[PDB]
Amino acid sequence: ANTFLEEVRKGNLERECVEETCSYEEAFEALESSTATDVFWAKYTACETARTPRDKLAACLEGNCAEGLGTNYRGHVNITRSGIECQLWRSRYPHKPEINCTTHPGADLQENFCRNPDSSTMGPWCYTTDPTVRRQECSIPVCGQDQVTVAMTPRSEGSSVNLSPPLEQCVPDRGQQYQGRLAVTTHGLPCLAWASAQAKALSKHQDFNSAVQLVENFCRNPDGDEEGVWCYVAGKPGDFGYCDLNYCEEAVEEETGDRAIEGRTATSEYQTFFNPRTFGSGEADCGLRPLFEKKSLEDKTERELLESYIDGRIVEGSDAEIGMSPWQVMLFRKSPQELLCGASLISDRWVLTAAHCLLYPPWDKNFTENDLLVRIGKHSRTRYERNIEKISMLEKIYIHPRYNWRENLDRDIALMKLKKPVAFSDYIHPVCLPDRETAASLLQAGYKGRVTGWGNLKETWTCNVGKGQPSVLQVVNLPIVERPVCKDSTRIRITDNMFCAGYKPDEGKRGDACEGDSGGPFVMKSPFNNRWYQMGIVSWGEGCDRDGKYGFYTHVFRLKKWIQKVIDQFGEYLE
Ligand SMILES: *[C@@H]1O[C@H](CO)[C@@H](O[C@@H]2O[C@H](CO)[C@@H](O)[C@H](O)[C@@H]2O)[C@H](O)[C@H]1NC(C)=O
Ligand SMILES: *[C@@H]1O[C@H](CO)[C@@H](O)[C@H](O)[C@H]1NC(C)=O
Ligand SMILES: [Mg+2]
Ligand SMILES: [Mg+2]
Ligand SMILES: [Mg+2]
Ligand SMILES: [Mg+2]
Ligand SMILES: [Mg+2]
Ligand SMILES: [Mg+2]
Repeated sequence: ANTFLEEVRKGNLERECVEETCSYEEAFEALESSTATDVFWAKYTACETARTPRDKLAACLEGNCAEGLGTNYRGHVNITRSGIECQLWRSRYPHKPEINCTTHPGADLQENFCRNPDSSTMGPWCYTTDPTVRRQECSIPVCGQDQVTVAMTPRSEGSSVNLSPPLEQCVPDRGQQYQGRLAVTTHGLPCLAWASAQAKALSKHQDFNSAVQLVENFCRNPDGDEEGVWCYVAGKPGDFGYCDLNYCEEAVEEETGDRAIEGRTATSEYQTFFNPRTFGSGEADCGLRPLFEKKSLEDKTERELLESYIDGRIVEGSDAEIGMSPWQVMLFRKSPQELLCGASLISDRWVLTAAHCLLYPPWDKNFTENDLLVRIGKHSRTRYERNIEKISMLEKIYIHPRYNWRENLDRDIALMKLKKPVAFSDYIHPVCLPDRETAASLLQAGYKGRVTGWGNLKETWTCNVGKGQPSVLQVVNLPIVERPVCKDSTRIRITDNMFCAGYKPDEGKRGDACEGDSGGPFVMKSPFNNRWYQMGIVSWGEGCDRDGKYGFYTHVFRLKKWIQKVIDQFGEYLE
């Protein structure tokens, strides 16, 4: 095609095993090729149920139809039978495919269509972008005949005569101002009674600014938590539960209601709000790096932190600076070894990463407490540094109620505890804490964000050829992205418990709007008080897989009181 000699051969061949029959050695005569020989075979025997006529045959090997089943089919359709888009033929989000990128070159499993290189027990399928379902078949005509192999299902969103119909109007103040009768939660669980047998005798040393009455057995929020209401449950002695419900669009960026200059004069001012014996340390002393904040030493990228400094360019992966986040933490598997996820640090005894990292069945995984291990304050991922870095075990799997992997990583969050605690050092030092009221005032002004890692985020999700992971950590700053802007980027609907965070992107590239460690850190530094206030965990983003999208990481500002409760509960399973 397109020329003389590559064309020339075409004619000879339209006639050989098409209308007549042919062979290996017959093919190997007029062919003049070694490997190309088998480009044929895939589609040929795929169309086993038609040797003659060429008329009926026509569509099969052209590759826009299903003969019998459709191993001839290489055709191009974005979607599957129902509606929610197919997955690519290499990226592993949401469900991991069993067929990874190296295995089948026969079908040439690239792009995002529907394939069947392997003997399906129903028909030609592709993986979905919905988590509820792993794979499904798709709807193509017969080869040389008009007949869809499978039916469609549309699925839709209505209003005042399709749904039921409902229309509420929202709950203000994030759970305080509510009096309701509900007793159903996320998994499908109940409440327990506030003045019966187990909702008074342990309400012992806690902040009860009690305006609302103690009524019966519903979900409430009298403390003043900024998430919402919750009530109690029971099992292998453990958790309570936030009752799942629709809320307002009360964002933290610019709350409406009634270039600037620099300041410093202060060394620690904060709200001592947490219980240092069972909870322990990390509350006052945090985010004041041993090698930087304390000496008043900067790093290369503090000078540049403003939104309007040099009016927008793109930045590359930099071989990063030593010990400048001594709160960095790894994650691995027992027998055998395996690099799993990224994380983040706060105290001598408490820990964090993003909740995807274990309880996600599509990769077959109830890896309970003891499948696991950690290494801390590291640098050269290829090496071990023994002294500077250290080793401690992890405790138990504390489930956050609102985490929904089946849905769409909505509240991608949980908690754990260190087994043996750890000491404060040059190489070892935690990061600091902004509440809602801190978080809000911060983000109106023009400043930047930061994430780091060994490209473990960049690693885990796709195949990604050539670009081998950096054994040293990677660093680079990032800008803010407005809420008026971010929406129309993607047509799939968006949440206010996550955020857009990436550069102004380009056409022909994968991009670095997606870096660091998965479950890794989304950190910052205060000009108020010189502390290091974090504002997210490094979770998945469209930018990783989907070209020309943004670096995407999780919110933090709401749940001040979730763990305020937990810290007294830690001690109750002891001895
Ligand atoms: C399949 O998904 C494609 C992504 O590779 C989409 O391609 C884009 O489509 C827009 C128009 O909607 C173009 O302007 C843009 O240049 C790009 O090609 C596309 O929506 C979709 N294709 C089909 C056939 O549905
Ligand atoms: C994992 O399996 C164990 C026993 O096989 C079970 O008791 C436990 O409930 C599971 N994990 C979680 C978090 O439910
Ligand atoms: Mg012919
Ligand atoms: Mg011969
Ligand atoms: Mg021959
Ligand atoms: Mg011949
Ligand atoms: Mg011949
Ligand atoms: Mg020839």
